[PDB]
Amino acid sequence: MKKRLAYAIIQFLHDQLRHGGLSSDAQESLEVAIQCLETAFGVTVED
Amino acid sequence: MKKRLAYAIIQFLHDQLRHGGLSSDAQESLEVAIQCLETAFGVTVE
Repeated sequence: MKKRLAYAIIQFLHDQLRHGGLSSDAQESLEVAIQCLETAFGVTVED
Repeated sequence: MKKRLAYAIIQFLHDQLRHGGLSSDAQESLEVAIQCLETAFGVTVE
C-alpha cells in the first residue's frame, strides 16, 4: 500500500475542508472521508 | 484546479481499492471514503 501518497491526500483534504470554499454538506463528507482514509491506510497527519 | 486534483485523487483511490494490497476491512473503509469524496467534489468514477 502507498501510505505516503495517502498521507499527502489526507493533507490536501484537511486543507480543502477548511479553505476549499466547499458547502457545509461537502465538508461533512470530507470529514468522514478523512477518517476513513486514516483507517484504510493506517496513517494520520502529524501536527 | 482543486477539482482536477480531486479527480486525480479519486482515480488513484479507485486504483488502490483494487491494487493497493488492502485487507477486506480496509477496503470497505476506502469504499466509504471514495463515495464521500465523489459526493463532496461532484465527480464520480465508475
